[PDB]
Amino acid sequence: IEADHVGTYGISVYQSPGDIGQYTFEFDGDELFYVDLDKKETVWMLPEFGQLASFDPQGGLQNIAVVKHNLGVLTKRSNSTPATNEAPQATVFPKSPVLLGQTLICFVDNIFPPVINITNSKSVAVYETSFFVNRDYSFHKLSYLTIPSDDCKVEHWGLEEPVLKH
Amino acid sequence: QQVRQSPQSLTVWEGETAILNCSYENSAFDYFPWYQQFPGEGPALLIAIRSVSDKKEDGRFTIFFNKREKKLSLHITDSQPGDSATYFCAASDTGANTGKLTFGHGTILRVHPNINPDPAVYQLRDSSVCLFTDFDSQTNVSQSKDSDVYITDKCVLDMRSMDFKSNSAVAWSNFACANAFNNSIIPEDTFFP
Amino acid sequence: AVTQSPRNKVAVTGGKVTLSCNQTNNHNNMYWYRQDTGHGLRLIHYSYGAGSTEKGDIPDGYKASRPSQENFSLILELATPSQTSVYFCASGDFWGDTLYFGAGTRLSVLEDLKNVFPPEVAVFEPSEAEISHTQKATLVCLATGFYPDHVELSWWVNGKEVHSGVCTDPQPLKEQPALNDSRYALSSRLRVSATFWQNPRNHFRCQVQFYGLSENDEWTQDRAKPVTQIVSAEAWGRA
Amino acid sequence: RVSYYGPKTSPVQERHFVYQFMGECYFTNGTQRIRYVTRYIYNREEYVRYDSDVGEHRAVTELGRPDAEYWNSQPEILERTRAELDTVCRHNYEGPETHTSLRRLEQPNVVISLSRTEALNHHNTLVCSVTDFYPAKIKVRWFRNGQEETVGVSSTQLIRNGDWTFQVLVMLEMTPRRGEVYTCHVEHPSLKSPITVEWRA
Repeated sequence: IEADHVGTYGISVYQSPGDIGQYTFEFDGDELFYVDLDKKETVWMLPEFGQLASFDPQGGLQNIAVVKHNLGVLTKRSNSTPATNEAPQATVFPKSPVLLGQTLICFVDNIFPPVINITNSKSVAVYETSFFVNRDYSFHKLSYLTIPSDDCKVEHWGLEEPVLKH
Repeated sequence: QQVRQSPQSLTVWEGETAILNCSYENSAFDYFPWYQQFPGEGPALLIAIRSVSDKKEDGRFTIFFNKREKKLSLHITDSQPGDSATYFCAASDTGANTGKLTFGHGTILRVHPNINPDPAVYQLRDSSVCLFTDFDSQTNVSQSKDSDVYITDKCVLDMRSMDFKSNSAVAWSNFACANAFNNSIIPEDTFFP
Repeated sequence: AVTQSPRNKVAVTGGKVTLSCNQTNNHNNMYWYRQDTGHGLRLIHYSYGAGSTEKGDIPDGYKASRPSQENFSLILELATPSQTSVYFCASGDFWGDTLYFGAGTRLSVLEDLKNVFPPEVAVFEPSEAEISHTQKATLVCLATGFYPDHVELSWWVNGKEVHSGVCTDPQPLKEQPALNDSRYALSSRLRVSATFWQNPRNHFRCQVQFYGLSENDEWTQDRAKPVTQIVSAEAWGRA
Repeated sequence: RVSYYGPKTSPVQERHFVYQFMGECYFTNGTQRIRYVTRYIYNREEYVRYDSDVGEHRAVTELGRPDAEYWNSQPEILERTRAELDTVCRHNYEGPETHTSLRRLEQPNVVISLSRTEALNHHNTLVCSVTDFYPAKIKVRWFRNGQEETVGVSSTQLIRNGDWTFQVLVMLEMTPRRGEVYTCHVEHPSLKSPITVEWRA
């Protein structure tokens, strides 16, 4: 399809075991807001947009419920065919020009299922964004990291062992 | 947000038109069910309208919806006494995919059974109690201001085989019947054995 | 349909109280309201499906639980008198446009089990005047001194329950409308064809279903314990 | 405030299983043509879809025939999904999106930078970076002493920061002859008049 703007309204995602969920609202690639499911709270990417509009998280919670339902019935319907894993890839780039003495973003794609864990060679800690929908029904997710001077570790089931992108 | 039903209770004679009202603040609202509740029972959906239409008419009942002023009105015509209930008015913004329904506080309905009736007062044997029966429903009863006199609100009997609608109220204390309803406005041509 | 459970409960302040709801509608959404005069129906807890619960407008004091698609349940972990009311349970479909309610539960939270008194029931026989001016015969029933207002009244002519010609008052009456623990009386009415009453082979029964304490309660007082029970008064025909 | 309404997922009657729904709204010429498309995904396979251009639930796979032939019966489900083209798409575009995304405008921050250290008369590379702007229409032209240079110019692709700001870097292969004035000339729908930032030889 070809258009001028594309709202990706009401993205529901569920997967058991563990009943993991997500409910989100995209409009032209960027995420308007998600609904935090445990806090039952709509969390806007842009706070300013939060002051200028509103979304009732209950609609997200009901929809996720319907989706848990459909997931169960369908999991039966197929003689319980399981999900195929997918090798993920990352790319790291900086948000503004990086001048020695002055945010670092990690962009992972071909994510599936929606379970990745995102990481001087020591543990460090950041903002992470909800999963974004691709056309191939895998996902991409972004992790920020807030002083440069003289990496990204990803753990997934499609990965035999993890990988890092220095 | 809130939904306000007026008047908090309404009394109508048999055959007259009950007119129950409701007004909501939130203009997002587009579904308006009315739930009827009968004593001892849970409430159940009477009749619903959606903001697209201005009236859903279901035989005896009709909802009138005003989008501009944000006002409802439920009309019951030729009302029988089986309509004496509490009526609640609900609204939801269905686009909100909430689940929640917003319930107005409710009007409480009294349908006055229409009735050549000889109003009387009798005394009954203990195996004492005063019994003011066969009063036209136009008269209103009132429990004495003086205490220890237990005068109850009016009541409607309908003996199936032989018609018959009949009003009745019982006084008792621990004390004579010609005084029992003196604190009340009785018909000038009652009967006192 | 929607059967709540129990439909009458009497419990003390500080003790746990568990309402229960069962719904046979293959519905997904369940709801727990309470009805109070002047504040109408107010939502307390609800549930989109097995395992999730959501807080309605008044979740204070009560915890919910949805362990089944058919079963929602309230839990008054620590009871308070302010919790005494008519509780209600409902259910509906996803995006459904109808709420399917249960019948009701009458809950009395009390400080003292002392004030729970069964009803005293008494049957007054019709005045012969009424029988010789209208040719009808109104028996009258009096259930008295009972707390709380958890009663239901029936007539019984010749062993069968009658409605044709019956009236019972709308809500009971406080014998001393100034004591918070005031006991109640309720007055009913049976009218019968005079010639059906002067037949002394007919008998007229006044039955009262009183809902009170339970076979799992402790009683610490000299008098009889006010079990949930059935109290009646009977009369017969005359000349 | 204003109203972000989501669509109403119609419902169905070590391992892992994934299920996904979405309601896509393709607008052109504002609302002069809206197309609504609704997709159901089990395990990366779209199996049912409501495409407004059809007007009915069509199955994308064998798993889809049951749910599509089902939802097409009960119109309490169909006519609702059919009209979501206004209750969700149209309503959302003409409502909250205007007060937010269709209203966001952030002007670019533009900075020239000489990647290898300056050595006059030696060849070097200028980097006009352009950061932090919305929407994504932007045009960045280079000038070597006031004359558009398209030769030896390489811009990146557009870069989604994902926080509603883009990025583009534009490289010029050039060589500092003294007194020369390179200017990065940036044109954006958030700019009343184009931006020009200069770098003197």
